[PDB]
Amino acid sequence: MSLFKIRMPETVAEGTRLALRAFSLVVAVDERGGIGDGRSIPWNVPEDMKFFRDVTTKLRGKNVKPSPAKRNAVVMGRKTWDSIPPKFRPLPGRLNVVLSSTLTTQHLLDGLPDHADSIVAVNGGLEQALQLLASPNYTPSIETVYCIGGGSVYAEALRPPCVHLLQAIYRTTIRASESSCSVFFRVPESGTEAAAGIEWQRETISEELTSANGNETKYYFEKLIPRNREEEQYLSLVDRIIREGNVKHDRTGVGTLSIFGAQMRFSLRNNRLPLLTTKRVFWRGVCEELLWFLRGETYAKKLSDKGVHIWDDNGSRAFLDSRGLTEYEEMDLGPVYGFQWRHFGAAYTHHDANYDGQGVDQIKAIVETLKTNPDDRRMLFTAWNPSALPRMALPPCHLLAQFYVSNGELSCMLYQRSCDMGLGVPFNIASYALLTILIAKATGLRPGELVHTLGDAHVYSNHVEPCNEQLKRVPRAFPYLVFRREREFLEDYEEGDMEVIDYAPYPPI
Amino acid sequence: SLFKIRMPETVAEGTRLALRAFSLVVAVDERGGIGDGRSIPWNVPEDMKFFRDVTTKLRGKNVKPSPAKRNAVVMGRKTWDSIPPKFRPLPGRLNVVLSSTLTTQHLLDGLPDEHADSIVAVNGGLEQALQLLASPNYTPSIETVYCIGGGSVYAEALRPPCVHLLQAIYRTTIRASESSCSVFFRVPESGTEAAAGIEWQRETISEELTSANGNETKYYFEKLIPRNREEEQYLSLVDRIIREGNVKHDRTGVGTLSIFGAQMRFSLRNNRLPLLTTKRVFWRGVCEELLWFLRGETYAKKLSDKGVHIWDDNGSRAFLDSRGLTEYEEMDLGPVYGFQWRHFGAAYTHHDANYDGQGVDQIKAIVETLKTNPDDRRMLFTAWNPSALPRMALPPCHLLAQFYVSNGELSCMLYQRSCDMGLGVPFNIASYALLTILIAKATGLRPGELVHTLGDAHVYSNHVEPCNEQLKRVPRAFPYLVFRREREFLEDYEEGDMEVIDYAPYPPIS
Ligand SMILES: NC(=O)c1ccc[n+]([C@@H]2O[C@H](COP(=O)([O-])OP(=O)(O)OC[C@H]3O[C@@H](n4cnc5c(N)ncnc54)[C@H](OP(=O)(O)O)[C@@H]3O)[C@@H](O)[C@H]2O)c1
Ligand SMILES: NC(=O)c1ccc[n+]([C@@H]2O[C@H](COP(=O)([O-])OP(=O)(O)OC[C@H]3O[C@@H](n4cnc5c(N)ncnc54)[C@H](OP(=O)(O)O)[C@@H]3O)[C@@H](O)[C@H]2O)c1
Ligand SMILES: COc1cc(NCc2ccc3[nH+]c(N)nc(N)c3c2C)cc(OC)c1OC
Ligand SMILES: COc1cc(NCc2ccc3[nH+]c(N)nc(N)c3c2C)cc(OC)c1OC
Repeated sequence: MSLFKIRMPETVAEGTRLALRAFSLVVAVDERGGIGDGRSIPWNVPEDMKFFRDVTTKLRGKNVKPSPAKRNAVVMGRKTWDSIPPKFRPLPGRLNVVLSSTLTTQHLLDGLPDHADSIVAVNGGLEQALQLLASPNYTPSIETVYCIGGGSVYAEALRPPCVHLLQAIYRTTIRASESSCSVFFRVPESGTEAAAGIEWQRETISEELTSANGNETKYYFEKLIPRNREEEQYLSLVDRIIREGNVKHDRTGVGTLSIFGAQMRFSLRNNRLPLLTTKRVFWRGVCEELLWFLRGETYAKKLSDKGVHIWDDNGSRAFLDSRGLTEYEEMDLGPVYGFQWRHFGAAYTHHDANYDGQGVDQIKAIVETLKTNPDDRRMLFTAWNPSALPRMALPPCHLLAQFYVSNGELSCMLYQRSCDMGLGVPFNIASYALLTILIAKATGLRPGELVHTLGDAHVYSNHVEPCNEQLKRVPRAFPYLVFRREREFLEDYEEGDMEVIDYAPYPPI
Repeated sequence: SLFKIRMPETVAEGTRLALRAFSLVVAVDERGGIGDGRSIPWNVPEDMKFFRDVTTKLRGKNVKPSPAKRNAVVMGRKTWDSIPPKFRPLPGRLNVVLSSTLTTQHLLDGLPDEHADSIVAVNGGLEQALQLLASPNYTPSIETVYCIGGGSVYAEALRPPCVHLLQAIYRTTIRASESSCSVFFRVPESGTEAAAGIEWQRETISEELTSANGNETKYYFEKLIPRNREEEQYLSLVDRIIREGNVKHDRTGVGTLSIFGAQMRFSLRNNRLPLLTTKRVFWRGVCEELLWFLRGETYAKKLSDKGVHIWDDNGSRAFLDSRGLTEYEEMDLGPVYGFQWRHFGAAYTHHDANYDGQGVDQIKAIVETLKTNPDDRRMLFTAWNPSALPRMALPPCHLLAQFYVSNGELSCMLYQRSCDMGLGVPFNIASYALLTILIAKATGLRPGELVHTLGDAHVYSNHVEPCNEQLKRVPRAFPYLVFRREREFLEDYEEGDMEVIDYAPYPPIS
């Protein structure tokens, strides 16, 4: 069963090679927005120093010791490096990236010593640095990148192409003011040319604190984030369902609030992955299940074994019996999803039987069509097989997708009949994002947009309370998907082959 | 007979007698006053002329008004009384008078001595008059209906249920201020409460004119229409495609501007039929094809013999041969659309073969579920069959529909993979409007909403210039579907059974 597989083309890698790495930015400014005199930092505020060290050293997981394996990186201009006393450099617990056209890596090591490799020089600007940090050697070993700046470096961060990779701004405002500030830092206001389409929202602001520096200086911290309209689509819909939805009751008898017919878009460009930030999504499961679908797999134990239990309840003897499927071996789910994708209309017996070259192979057909006739409007697959329906543990929710090509980009539309806004929808968004990414790789195209179409969009009545809390969260920027390695056939791709980078969801509640 | 779907015994709880679409004609002062209770306070002959002309004239070239094809004017009794006996009835128009006292045989009399049968008394308000003018008796003869008023009639015209049938308002403003006016008329402004969710817009306004009554009385005309948000929604999509769409090319190699993924909604409530007004839709064709779909038919000759030729190219000996279908006889389209709806997955041989009981009857199941468990989330039928595809003349374009129930109303969603905005789309909107209306009747629910999902929504390159001219047009209101008779079985509906009322679309784009 090898000639029934999808062969990936020679241009599989350049499809999804990460051009630039996503970064955050950390800065201190006065009320006039000035950042320094061009070689030194004017003010002395120890509480800003503590914040700076903390935001740039600490890692996502709790109590995780920074190490070559997993650490943060700080990127700085040469003059900023010079402003730090040689005794305190390199900054401990972080990878020091220094921008200079006159100083090499080894050259920086001269200066003060006297460890491992905590210093790298880059001949170029911030783009070149983010480019280097995009390579396997730094992705995903380096968890978060911070631009600790220098005027010209901040200047480069705040304009294309870099500004579109800027995920957060951690700004300290010092309430002093003087002539001595020559270099400046200003965040572009919403809807201006300098903003290049981005709309900076305020995530948090601290109360005004006083600095114990002898000068009684006031200061405060702000975290700014780039407005995530895509996730707001989703949040809006949830809010509309609670406010205006109809009370319905699904098969069990559980209450639900329901709206009918809706549509959402998500950009897949430049490695961008629409994993929701207001509530963490179980990505590993998303990844494992799609690959399981793609393979035409119908044995749930293959997911259960890899620690993915989303199909556990639907695969039990108890449930299968209650669907009259009394002859299915436990975890055998019948001709569901993947089977219809790769073997449409094929007669089903048991999971472990051979189904090679049986039924219609819709995925393969689409892959072949995209490569030859990209303008084709029949490029779509479905899992809604009325004949097979009774033989399935469960009817498909996401039952149809159509692909579309424009300017060498692959868009895909998914139609979902029943969409649980709490769990299904976030999961399925990621799922079809991955599919579209993979299919694009398989056809030598770039990812485009994912369009989601919803039928009965519902929120569960007891979920209303949790959901209302989540509505008061401002969506954060989406993470990115990169591939550790490629594989010769499509069906050979494993979860470990790909990595989700810069995923910073909110905590549970 | 046997494998067909039996219609319910009754009309769905809440359904309504068909109401006619009307325009309102009025003369007001700047304070909004229309009269003193029993007469008009001012003398402005130029308004009399405008009133005669707007209510008398028909749509054609020089079509003399006759009992065969004419307009109607609905008025209150007091208004009738105010018109001096020697001018009743108003020539070239059906005169509909509202009165609980006076009958047809009462008003006539009334007049000098010698007689017109262009009069009918109605014992009820404007609603009853609009009901009456929707009768099989009146819908041939009566082309446009005018509300020429009386304060009480205008009031009724401006509130639900009547206000929703108001296609236009022809207001004459007389620039006198008169204290004695005790009866008033205000057109409610967009966004306000009295507007009741209607957005009134000025279509035209005359320059200020002076009357020749020898008082230099200033006056002006304006036409006010309700905004058709839903056709605006379609047009904006068309306009967005032209402005932002990508250049693409169909199978033949013809140019298109296209966009991917869009969604439109249309209301079907009380059998409102979203037939687009800015370019005439071929309704008869839409109707015949749908009933053809519902019956599970696959023989296009059944369609082309009813003078409906949409499937002609796709049915020819030459075309079937090119799709590899050397076995099908001319016009045998294979297991397409209707076949999949009523026999999903059945082996196909020929159009004339018996298919009873074979495959899956998706419609019959959907109908059944709606009747018993309407919160169900599996009430959808697909024509997209990957097994059957290569045996079809054409793969389905509109390929999936989901049903939904809420507040005793049946809504429906349509997925369409390829969307031509000029011809295919407005046609399909009407197809699924009708379907949802029929399925509602079949399951005893009243019609709800049609949601339309578009895949590859496109406009043809050559069709760009004509579209831009259409885009400049202001949308008129949507017509209504009236079933003039009923059937025992859903499959038994002929096109003749249903009448579309008040569909007045624009002439062909020049
Ligand atoms: N307020 C704050 O928290 C904050 C933070 C950081 C820094 N600062 C202040 O900002 C001031 C320094 O600002 P600045 O803009 O003058 O200096 P800078 O950004 O720190 O350094 C600029 C240097 O970086 C290198 N560089 C920049 N772009 C390059 C490119 N495209 N290709 C190759 N090399 C490139 C060049 O070094 P080579 O000449 O060696 O090639 C250039 O001279 C200092 O006063 C510092 O204290 C303030
Ligand atoms: N400026 C203009 O464009 C314009 C146009 C027309 C009229 N007007 C003026 O408006 C004034 C009259 O206004 P109005 O409201 O008092 O009179 P109206 O609307 O013309 O007539 C009211 C009468 O119509 C009948 N009617 C109305 N609703 C009915 C219902 N629901 N069921 C049964 N019968 C119904 C009743 O007659 P019965 O008592 O017999 O039952 C009622 O008394 C006059 O001054 C007239 O000149 C102005
Ligand atoms: C704490 O260690 C030190 C760090 C620095 N770096 C400059 C400096 C200071 C505050 C800062 N604060 C923020 N928010 N962001 C920065 N990018 C930042 C930088 C870049 C300079 C020092 O010498 C004055 C020093 O030793 C005290
Ligand atoms: C049609 O001829 C006549 C009509 C009327 N009816 C009142 C009247 C007057 C102006 C009007 N003007 C407009 N814009 N619309 C009307 N609805 C209207 C009506 C309803 C009264 C008449 O006697 C003075 C008369 O004979 C000249």
